[PDB]
Amino acid sequence: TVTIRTRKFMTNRLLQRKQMVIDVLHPGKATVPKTEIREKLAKMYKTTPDVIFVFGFRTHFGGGKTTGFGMIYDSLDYAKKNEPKHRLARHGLYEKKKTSRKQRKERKNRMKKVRGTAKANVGA
Amino acid sequence: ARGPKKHLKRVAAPKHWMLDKLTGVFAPRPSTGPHKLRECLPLIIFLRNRLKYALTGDEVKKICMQRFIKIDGKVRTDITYPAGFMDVISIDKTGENFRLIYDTKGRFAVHRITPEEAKYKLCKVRKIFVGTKGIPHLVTHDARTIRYPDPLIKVNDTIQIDLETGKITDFIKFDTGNLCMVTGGANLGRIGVITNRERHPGSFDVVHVKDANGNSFATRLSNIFVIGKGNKPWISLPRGKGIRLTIAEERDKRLAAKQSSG
Amino acid sequence: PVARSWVCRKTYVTPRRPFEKSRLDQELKLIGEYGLRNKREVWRVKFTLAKIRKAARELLTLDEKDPRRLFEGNALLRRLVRIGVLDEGKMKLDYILGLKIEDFLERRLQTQVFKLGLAKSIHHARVLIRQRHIRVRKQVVNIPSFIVRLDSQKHIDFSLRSPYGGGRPGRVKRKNAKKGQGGAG
Amino acid sequence: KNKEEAAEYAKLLAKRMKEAKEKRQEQIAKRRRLSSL
RNA sequence: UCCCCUGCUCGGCGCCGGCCCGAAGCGUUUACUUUGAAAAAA
RNA sequence: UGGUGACUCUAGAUAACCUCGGGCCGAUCGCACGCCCGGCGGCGACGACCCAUUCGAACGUCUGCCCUAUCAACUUUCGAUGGUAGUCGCCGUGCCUACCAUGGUGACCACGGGUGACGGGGAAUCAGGGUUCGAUUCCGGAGAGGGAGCCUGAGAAACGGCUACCACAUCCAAGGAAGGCAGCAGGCGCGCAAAU
RNA sequence: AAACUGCGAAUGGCUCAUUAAAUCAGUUAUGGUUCCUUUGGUCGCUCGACUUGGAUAACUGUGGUAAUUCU
Repeated sequence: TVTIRTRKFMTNRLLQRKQMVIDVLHPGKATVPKTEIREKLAKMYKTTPDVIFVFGFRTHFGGGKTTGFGMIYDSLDYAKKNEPKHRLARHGLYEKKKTSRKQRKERKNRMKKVRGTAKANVGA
Repeated sequence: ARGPKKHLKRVAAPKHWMLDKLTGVFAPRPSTGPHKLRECLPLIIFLRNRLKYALTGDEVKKICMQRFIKIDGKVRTDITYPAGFMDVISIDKTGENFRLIYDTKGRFAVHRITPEEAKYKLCKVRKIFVGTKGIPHLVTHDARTIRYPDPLIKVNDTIQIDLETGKITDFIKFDTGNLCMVTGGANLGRIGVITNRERHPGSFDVVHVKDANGNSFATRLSNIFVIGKGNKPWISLPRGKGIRLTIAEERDKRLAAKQSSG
Repeated sequence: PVARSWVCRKTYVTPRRPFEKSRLDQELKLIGEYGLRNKREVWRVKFTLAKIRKAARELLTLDEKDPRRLFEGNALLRRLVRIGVLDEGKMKLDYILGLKIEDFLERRLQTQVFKLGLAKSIHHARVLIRQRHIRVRKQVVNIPSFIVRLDSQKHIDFSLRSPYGGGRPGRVKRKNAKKGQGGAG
Repeated sequence: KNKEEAAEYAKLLAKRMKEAKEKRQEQIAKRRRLSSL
C-alpha cells in the first residue's frame, strides 16, 4: 500500500492556504501520480480535491522515498487569486495564448514603424 | 557610471541578509529610506526567509500590497522597503508582532513580542537643530524629525517615542553605568554596561563597555546605543541576552542539547 | 555574470618518482590485498592522510592553553574516533602521527562487506556492492568507497529488493524458469 | 496644532528656566558659603 | 607568580575648617614590542 | 537661544534689495457617505519653495606600483613655483585672466623612452624564504572607428541621442537619402586558438 | 485601440585600445559643493472665484517625392 506523512505543517491566515512537506512512501511500486496525493490529501483533511495543489516530487535514491510540497486552500476563488498561472494550466483551469516571442516582437516592431490608427491593421 | 546604481549582485550583499549563491544572480536592492543600504533588512527577504510566508518574489509582493504589513504602525506597499533597527513589524491578520534586534552574533532574528509593547519605539538622536524661529529639533537615527523637544535632550542620547502620537514620552541620558548595546562592527548585539569613555579631539571617541559576565570590550561612539537606565532594559531582550558566548561553551551547549534530544 | 560555482579541487597527487620498484611493489600489494581498482584511489587515500597529518603537525606546533588549538584538535580527534580509525584509549593529538594507510583502507565499505561475513571474496564483495544489493540503515548504496562509521557498523544487510536478502528473483532465474515451463508445458 | 504645541513648549521652557535659575542661585549661595567658610 | 620605590585647580566609598579616593586642563621627542577599534563578499 | 577641538556655525535685531529669460504661498483627481440650523465634515492619489535623511557623485590628505643611464639635469612671459585682485565654475584651486618675485624637482633616480601594462580582491608552484600570472563572472576606472562640439534632463560631453572631419561603405528615376554588433545569435578575415 | 501628458531610457550587457604616483587599494575631510526618488518636518506664520484664456493632438478630408519611424 501507499501512505503519506506530513512534515513542517503550518497555516497561513494572511494568504489563505496551508504549507506542508509530503513524504510519500511507496515501497516496491513506482512513483505515484499526483492525483493520488491529491485525493489522499482530500480524504485526509476532509476537503474537496479541487483545492489541493501539489508539486516538486523528487524520488530519492533507494526506491520508495519521495519528497514533495503541497498547498491546501480553503476556497476555489481564493486559490484562483494567489497562484501562478502554470499550476492552474496543469489542473486544466487556465489556458494560455499560443503565440511565440519572435512573432510578438516582430509585430511590435512593425507597429512601431507606422503611426496613427494604422497600428491596428498593420499587425492583423 | 553616469548616474546612480539600480542593481545589486548576490555576493555583494551583506552577510546578515545571509543568502545563498545558486538561487539567483541579483540581490534585492532596497529602496532609499530611513536607514542606510548596509544595516537594513528588506521586507521581501524577511517575509521570504525568516517567516517562510512565501516561496517566490511574487507571493511576497501580493502579501505586501494586500495591506497586511504594518511598519511602525503604518502600511507599506514597497516590497524592498528598508526595515531598520528597532522597527516594529506588525501583521494585523495573524495577530503577531515583531521587533528587529540583533542577537549575540551579527544577524537579525525574529522576536515575537506583545502588542502593547509595540506602542512605543526607542531611537537615538544624531544632532541638535534650531529652526527658523528658534524651534529646537531632534534628528533621530531613523530620520524622524521632532519639533519642540525637551531642553535636556543631548546630542548622543536616546528617547522613547509613541507610534500613534509621534511625540516624545521619556528619555535616557548617556551616562556611565547605563545599560548599552552595540549596533555595529565586530562587536554586534552584545549587552553591556558603560564603564569608561575617553575623548579624542578631532577623532572618534572610543568607549569602554563591560559585559554582564565580567567581560570587557571597546567600540567607537557611533556604534553605541543605550537601551536602559542602570542595568534594567526598557525592551524585552532576545534569547541569549546578548552575552556573546565563545566557541567552547556553545559547543558544550550543542552537545548537551544533542544528548538530551537524542 | 552567471550563477554557477566554479569550485573544485584535485583529490589525489602524482608521485615524484615514476619508476621505483619498492613503491610499485607496495602499491600493488595494497591494491591486491584491499581490493582496489587502480593507483588513483590509493593515491587519494595517501593525499587525505597527508592533509590530516599536516593539519595535526600545524596544530601541534602551537603551545597548549590555546582555544583554537584545543577546539580544532578536539574536533579532529572526535571526527577520527567517529569514523573508526582510532579509539577512546588513544585520545591524544600527538597519536595522530602513528596512523597508516591500512587503518583508513580497513574502514572502506568493500572490506567491511567482505569481512562482516556475507561475501566470499573481496572482489565478490565489490561486485555485490556495485549491483545494488548492500544497504546501510534502509538506504541502497551502490559504491564501494563508502567510509562507514562506528554507529552504522551493525546495520549492513542486503536490500529488500535483492534476491539474497529476500525478494523477487533475478533475470537469469526467471528466464530459466520460463524456459523450463515452456519445455515441460 | 502649531498653537498648542508652541504653548506646551513655552510651559516646559519656563519650568526648565526656573529650575536653571534656582540651580544657579543655590550655586552662588554655595560659593558664598565656601568663601565665608 | 603577588603590591611598591611623574606635579598642581574642580570635586565622592567616607569621618568630626583637619585626611585618602575621583576629575575639565598639560607633562622631551622616534623606531621596536604587546593590546583594542574599524578594515565588503566569494 | 543651541552645538563643535575649533566659524565669517545656527538662531536674533536694524536698513534695503527682491531679476518680467519672473522662488514659494494647491483654478488637480477617485471611493464612501453625512451631522447640526446655506455653512461644517473623515480616508487617499498627484504636485510643491525650503531643511534633514537615503542612493550617491565630485574634488582633496598620508602611504604603497614593471624595465631602462646607449636618457644627467628637467620646467618657465605658449603658467613652470608662489603672492594679490577678479572672470568662470555647484564649490577650494594658475582652472584662467591683469600685475608682481624668480622660483619648483633631481643620485633617496626627477625628467625622457619602452611595456606582448587596465588596478585590486585573487591563481599555480610551494619545508622555510621566494618566482610567475591576473583580458576573464565581485569592486573601481576607460571607450563605443578615432578626434571635436552640444540639446534635453537631478543625473551624459550619452553614441540601440544629435551636429561637422577623415578612412571605409548602402539605395538612387543621380536631384538626394539613410549608418556605425568592443550587446544576443550569425558571417568574413586573422590565425595553433574558441559553440545554437 | 489611438493620441496628448508624466516617468524611465544615465540601469543592465560587452571589451581592455589609451593610461606607470595616472588608475587602484587601505586611512581620512567636505567646518570647501550638488543630490531623482523614499522617510520625517514645514505647507490660515505674508496685512494687500460655487472655477479664468486660446492653441495643438487623436479624428475627418485634400496631396507631392522612386525612396525614410519623411511631412
